[PDB]
Amino acid sequence: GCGKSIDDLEDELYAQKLKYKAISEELDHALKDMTSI
Amino acid sequence: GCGKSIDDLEDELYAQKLKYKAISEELDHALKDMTSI
Repeated sequence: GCGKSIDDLEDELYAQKLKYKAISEELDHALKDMTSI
Repeated sequence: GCGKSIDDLEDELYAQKLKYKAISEELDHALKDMTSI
């Protein structure tokens, strides 16, 4: 075992990862779209 | 934190959470602050 719920951890984690990259991207792109005025 | 490499998991997790909301907001605000320049 781990301690409580590690499984759901890796799950929510991985998801948070793809969300962290999708967000980080959409973010940089969100600003890139506006270019450095 | 389990007993392998979950620690960094829970860390990156909770971080990804506060970072997810901090990014989401900082993002919207990042653009809101930018506005159609």
